[PDB]
Amino acid sequence: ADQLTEEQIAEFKEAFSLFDKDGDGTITTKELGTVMRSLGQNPTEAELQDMINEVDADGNGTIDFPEFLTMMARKMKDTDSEEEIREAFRVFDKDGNGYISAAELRHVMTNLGEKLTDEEVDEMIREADIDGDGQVNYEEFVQMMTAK
Amino acid sequence: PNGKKKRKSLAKRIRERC
Ligand SMILES: *[C@@H]1CC(=O)N(CCC(=O)OC/C=C(\C)CC/C=C(\C)CCCC(C)C)C1=O
Ligand SMILES: [Ca+2]
Ligand SMILES: [Ca+2]
Ligand SMILES: [Ca+2]
Ligand SMILES: [Ca+2]
Repeated sequence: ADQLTEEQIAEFKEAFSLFDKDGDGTITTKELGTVMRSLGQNPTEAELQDMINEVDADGNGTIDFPEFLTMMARKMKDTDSEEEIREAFRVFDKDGNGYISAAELRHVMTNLGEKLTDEEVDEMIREADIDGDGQVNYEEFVQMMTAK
Repeated sequence: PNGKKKRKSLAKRIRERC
């Protein structure tokens, strides 16, 4: 994971310095939870464990630089917020019926600046429309972009 | 992905990412 550029390398160091408060050179869930609690997040020990065992390739219970760097640079997981995706759902749902149709996503894509025709939007709905109603609900809209 | 006359993006809204 060390094959990054010096700049990016410096960033995670500063972060590693946060996660290694005892100064042993490794991260545990206790140090992790401390950082989380400091910047404004509070996952439980099990959730802490989850990400710990993800990056911990030695399976030794502590996160080393390369493992941390994997979590930090690669993020380890493929998703992002996920739970706020249902908040963003209402944003795409401009008509406000609890479903997102092509026309709705069409407005939203235009809001990004990158234009597309209605057909490209319909294409997206065709693939994400699991119940085949011509609209996408939470899970359809979610898995349209960020899968579970 | 290669797209000339099709959407170059779509997912960039909710997974805009950091
Ligand atoms: C904003 C967006 C981004 O990616 N970065 C760079 C990385 C960074 O330092 O962001 C702040 C880090 C946070 C909030 C923690 C993110 C990691 C987790 C929630 C997983 C924790 C697992 C560990 C520590 C093993 C920005 O600056
Ligand atoms: Ca430590
Ligand atoms: Ca380790
Ligand atoms: Ca709607
Ligand atoms: Ca549907």
